[PDB]
Amino acid sequence: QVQLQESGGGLVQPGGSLRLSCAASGFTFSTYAMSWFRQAPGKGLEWVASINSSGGGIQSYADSVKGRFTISRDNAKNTLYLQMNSLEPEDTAVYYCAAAAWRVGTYDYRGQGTQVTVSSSKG
Amino acid sequence: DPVAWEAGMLMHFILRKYKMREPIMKADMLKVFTEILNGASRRLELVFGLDLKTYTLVSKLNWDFPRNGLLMPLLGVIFLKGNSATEEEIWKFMNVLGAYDGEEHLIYGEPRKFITQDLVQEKYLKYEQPRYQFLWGPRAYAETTKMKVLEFLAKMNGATPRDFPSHYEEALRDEEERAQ
Repeated sequence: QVQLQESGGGLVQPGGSLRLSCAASGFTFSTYAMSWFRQAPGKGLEWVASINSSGGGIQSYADSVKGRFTISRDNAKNTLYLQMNSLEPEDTAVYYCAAAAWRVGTYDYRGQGTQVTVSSSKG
Repeated sequence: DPVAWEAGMLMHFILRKYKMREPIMKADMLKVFTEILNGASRRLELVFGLDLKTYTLVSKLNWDFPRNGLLMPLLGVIFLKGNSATEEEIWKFMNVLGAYDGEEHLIYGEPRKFITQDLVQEKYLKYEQPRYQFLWGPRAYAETTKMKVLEFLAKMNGATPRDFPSHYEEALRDEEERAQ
């Protein structure tokens, strides 16, 4: 029933930008606080960012991305967005989208993720 | 209040029986009332998400962050003592759960390393100062609300959020601020 579909991943040159989208269906999107996670090659899951429900006026970021990533949401489109600027090879990872559970610190739903690869064709 | 402590000991017993592959029947925990077993059941259902109290335990989650079950209780007590809790009060709270400094808790592991490092690194908590205190982290402000944490904080040691006048007023104001 419920589904979180991530999209927008691919290859991108370092220092460039990329917008990741997460379409949410099967539940009241405006109710849940949303989060972006990522999993780098050979590393564990890493929390990237979080945004609150009911207006989306509270954002929180990991230190690794604080000045460069921007989480946002469109409740009318039931969509979540992660804008990634000044990308770096560290940012190479699978990016997942996840709805925060009522019991804070856990998560009810997560998507399948989209792969973001930051690498230069010549450098 | 020996009966609350009795329910706590019964809860510890049921947790030890659940973690290990050991069964859980009524006569087994009788020798080691109904109010006490109901209290143990409420503690298991709220703190750890373990429903039923011969019995059969069924859990909720526990992409699994079982130790993070500790988070919303902590965010509760911090919100109870205003918006910042003394480390001594935090440890007093951790004690009734059975978590002690330098002790390998059955589920949480060593609690100091988990609450002053892990939950701090994850931005769920802040641990600042030679005395220290805990506060909400930005992840906490983003992923829950003062009203939800007040609902949780009341559900144990209470009943309704209205029993805390100033706290319910502050949660209402927080809801109004968020709606903007």
